[PDB]
Amino acid sequence: SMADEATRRVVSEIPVLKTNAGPRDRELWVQRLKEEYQSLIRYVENNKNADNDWFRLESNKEGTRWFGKCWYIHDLLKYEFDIEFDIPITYPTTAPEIAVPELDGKIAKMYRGGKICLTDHFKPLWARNVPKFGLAHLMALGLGPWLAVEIPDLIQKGVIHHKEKCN
Repeated sequence: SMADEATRRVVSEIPVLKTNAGPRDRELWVQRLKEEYQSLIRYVENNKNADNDWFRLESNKEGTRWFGKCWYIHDLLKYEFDIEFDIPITYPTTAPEIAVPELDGKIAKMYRGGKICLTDHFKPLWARNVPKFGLAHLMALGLGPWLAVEIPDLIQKGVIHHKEKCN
């Protein structure tokens, strides 16, 4: 299927996660966080080697609240947006809800608080793969493709400003 090959191409060099543990699961959550951070840092290294280093993430010490930035390049202009999410108690079955709060009110494919609305195919894809997908997969399969639709539309409408010009 086209959907399966599209997912395969996006995820193939992202480390797979193993531990089926959420934020209240103590030593098992510590283990899941080691997996999450190793998957994220490999995805960032892969992105840098593809001239597509497009986000940073950090967490609180408990790994239950995540925050950082994403970047989007369009017509030689770079846009930067703050991102955040909490880890659901039923993670990794339940995918976190990434928010881009500065864009709240500007995007139809968004809920209150700037929580992005992914197409209806995302949740079933996540559900099919539990507990193998983690935060790197959420970024690569979820936020990344959403930015590639919604940011060009805001630029076309003329209602966001770039952070810097490209080189």
